[PDB]
Amino acid sequence: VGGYTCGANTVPYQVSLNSGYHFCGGSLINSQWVVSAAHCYKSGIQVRLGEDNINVVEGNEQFISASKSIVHPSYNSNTLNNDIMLIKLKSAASLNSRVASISLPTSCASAGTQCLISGWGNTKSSGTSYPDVLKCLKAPILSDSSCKSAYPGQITSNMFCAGYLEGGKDSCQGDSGGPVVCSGKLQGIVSWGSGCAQKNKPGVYTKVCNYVSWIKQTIASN
Ligand SMILES: *P(=O)(OC(C)C)OC(C)C
Ligand SMILES: [Ca+2]
Repeated sequence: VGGYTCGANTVPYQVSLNSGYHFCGGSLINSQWVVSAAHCYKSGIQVRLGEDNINVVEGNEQFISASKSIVHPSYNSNTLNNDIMLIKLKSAASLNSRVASISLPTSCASAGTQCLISGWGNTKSSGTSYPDVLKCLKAPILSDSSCKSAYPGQITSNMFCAGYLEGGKDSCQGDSGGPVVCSGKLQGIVSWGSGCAQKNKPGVYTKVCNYVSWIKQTIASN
C-alpha cells in the first residue's frame, strides 16, 4: 500500500467506526448520518469524528453512538454487490472546521478523474505514519474495461476500480467503508479487492452515484 500521512484534520468528513477498536471507515453525510459499507455492518457501533490518531485523544474528537443502521436491501455479501449502509447518529454532531460533512454527487464521475482515498492502516505500519494516523492516497478512476479485465465476471454496475495498473497504488486493510472523494463529491466507498502492493490489482469501490435517491429517501425516512 501507498499514499501518505494526510494531516490531522484535513479530511473533516472522515469517520472511524469503533466496536472497542477501529474496524471500518465512513463519511459524514450530514450532522445525523454516516455512510459506510454494508460489509462493515455490526451491532454496537460508536462513531468517532474528528480523529487522526485513533489511539490518542488529541483534542478534537466527538464520540457519538450509532442509533440505527440501515444496510442496503439488495446488499449481497457473496459478491459484495450494493455494498453500502447508512448509520444514524444518536445525537447530532457539531460541525466546525475539523468535522464536516461531505456532499453527495449530482452526476457520476468520468474515468480519468482523480479522487482522494482516505483511511487508516492498510495493514502496514511503517511507511511514514501510523497504522494510527489517517492516511491518504490520490488516484484516478480507471476505465471499466481495465476494471472488468482485472476481475472477470465480478464487476457490476454498482462498482468502479481505481488506482494503478499495477505497482500503481493499494490501501490494504482497515479501510473498508471509507470515502472516495472526487471534485468535492463522495463518489465511492472502499469495498474490496485484492491488491494494495500486489500487482496490478485495483481496488473496487461502491459506486455512490448509483445510490443517491435511496440515501436521500431513506435518510429522510428515518
Ligand atoms: P474491510 O476490508 O473488511 C471488513 C468487512 C471487515 O476491512 C476492514 C477490516 C477495515
Ligand atoms: Ca484521537
